[PDB]
Amino acid sequence: KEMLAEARARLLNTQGKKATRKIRERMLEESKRIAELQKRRELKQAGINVAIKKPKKKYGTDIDYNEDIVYEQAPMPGIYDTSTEDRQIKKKFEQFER
Amino acid sequence: TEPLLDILVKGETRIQNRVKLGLNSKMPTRFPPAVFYTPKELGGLGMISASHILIPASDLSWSKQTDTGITHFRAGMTHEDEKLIPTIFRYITTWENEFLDSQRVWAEYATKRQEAIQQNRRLAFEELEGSWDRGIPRISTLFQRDRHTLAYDRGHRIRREFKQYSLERNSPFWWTNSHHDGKLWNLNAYRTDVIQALGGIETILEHTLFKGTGFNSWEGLFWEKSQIPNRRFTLWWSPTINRANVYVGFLVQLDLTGIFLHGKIPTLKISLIQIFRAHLWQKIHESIVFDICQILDGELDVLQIESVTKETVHPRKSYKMNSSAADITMESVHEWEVSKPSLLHETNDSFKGLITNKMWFDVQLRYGDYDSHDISRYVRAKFLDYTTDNVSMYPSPTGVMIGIDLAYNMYDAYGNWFNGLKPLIQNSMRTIMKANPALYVLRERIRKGLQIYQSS
Amino acid sequence: YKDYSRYQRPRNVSKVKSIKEANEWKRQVSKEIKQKSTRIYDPSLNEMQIAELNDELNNLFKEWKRWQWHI
RNA sequence: GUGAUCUAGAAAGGUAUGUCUAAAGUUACUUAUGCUCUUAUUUACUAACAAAAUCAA
Repeated sequence: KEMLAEARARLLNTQGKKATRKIRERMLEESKRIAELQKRRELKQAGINVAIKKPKKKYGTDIDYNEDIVYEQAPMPGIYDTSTEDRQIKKKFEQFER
Repeated sequence: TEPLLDILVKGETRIQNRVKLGLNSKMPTRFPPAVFYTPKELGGLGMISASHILIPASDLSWSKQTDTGITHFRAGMTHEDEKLIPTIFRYITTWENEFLDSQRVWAEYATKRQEAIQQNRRLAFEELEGSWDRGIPRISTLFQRDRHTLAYDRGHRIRREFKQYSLERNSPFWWTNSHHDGKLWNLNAYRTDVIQALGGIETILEHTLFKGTGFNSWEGLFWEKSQIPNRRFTLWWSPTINRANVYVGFLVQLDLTGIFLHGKIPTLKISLIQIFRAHLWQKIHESIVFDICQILDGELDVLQIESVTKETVHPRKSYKMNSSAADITMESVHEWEVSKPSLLHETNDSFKGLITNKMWFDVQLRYGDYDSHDISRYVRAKFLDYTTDNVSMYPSPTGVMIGIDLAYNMYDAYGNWFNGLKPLIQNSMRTIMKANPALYVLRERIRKGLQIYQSS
Repeated sequence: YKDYSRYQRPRNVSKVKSIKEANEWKRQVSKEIKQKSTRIYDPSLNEMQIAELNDELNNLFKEWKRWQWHI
């Protein structure tokens, strides 16, 4: 049965080193993130505001996707005059940020 | 067969190239045939030479059409020194000789056996000793211990041949069974003859670090382990591998010591850093300077000195081969007449040349190669160069220079002598080269790296 | 030079030297204060481990008191 | 009773790799172990070190 308990566990574990390590690094990265967020909340409990640090650039031209429209492929200019519709998204999107 | 002889040459050179590729050098001068062909008892590979042979190169066109004969010899294996190395075809008696021997011997065995039958007696075992290892089944098989159970073994030629379909490996003597045929060949004469083909054991040990260990004779050394490792091999033949007769090679002067490496031999560099560690070169040079100066003012009245002085040695000086300076400086009660500069074991001089107050002593340690291990040439060359040099700071144009070869534990002094120095200083250098503890750490550690232990 | 990133605490606070020197030993506490404070709130679930880590925090924070006390 | 003379040593080949480093603020007086130089023996880790082949008893 101990041979069978070893065989039952080996047949049901399919990943290898690289996937299990990627899982572990992903859990530890989120645990670091959850810790850093509650820090800012506990400092906000004291009223002192500390901003979240951005991730460090790995290479030179690394993109802050949050900073801008990433590769802004605007839609092709059409005829049906989307003028009132842009005003209502902007009013709705500013309402959502509020 | 001509192309077999070419392939023997091509194989043996390629395996010698394989050992040469074990280091980073395919130099001829680094690899004399004493490296490859001396037996394992003396520290070589123990290769068997078969291709130091003049090869018959007689006239390729018309050789296909007549069998011209042998009219021209091509040199098979050529080295810088022409040591004549025996080849084992001379050591194996030929088949027609072995077979014609066997017709007579088994006839002579048959007659002597019939004489044991008629005289109704057991065989003598010493009457037959004259033909003991003789005959193609090898008469020794008749008197084997397990001969009664080998007799049932039949079909053993064929079973040995079909081992090649059962076994992953080969047994290349597939045509002999040593239990049925005995031993058919002996190569014990090849070991002795290669030893005296390289000039004898003493000429071989000139190529080695055997003088560096401090041992007197060879007869009390077994060997530590039947395979010698690669670091022990490249440190055993190391004065030939790091020699000054190299074709090309960039001089580097090690790091803390005075050994020069011609190029990069990375296995030999590792061993010599372990031999010279914790600043052993300075510790050796300080220990000799400390020992002479004690012996000098030991006879301070007879040698008639005022005082001995250690000039304070820069610790880089002891391995600086470019130029040197004075180590020990002599002050005289009254003024000394120093003779012409002469050798340590020179007989006698006319003292009446020059009268000088202040003398000096300098110590030069060197690590000898196979090229330059004569110190007496070396020490006089360093002496004339430095005394003519205006860079080398001496107190006066006086003094002796005391040279020591560490790789061969030799010593000589070349310089001027006032009276009473030379039977004193020779007795001191006998005692110093046998009793210096720093030189004992040198000798012992080399014995550890070379793994050679006395008969003890 | 000489980094202050190599050596130990050093153990006694009163034996430390001039004020421009203990300033850098003091920030040589505060970083590990910052590092292991971030290691408090983590959901990594080892309750025994974060208890001994909590004691190390209280130890280093008492040292931080002592380095301020010397100044 | 002569001669013809090949070579040639350096790199990558030994290690991963990755992450972190509020000091400098962006307008609403609690005080608690200082690892010593050499030699020998024993234990643990470690070299991802090495190794009986033909053959002779």
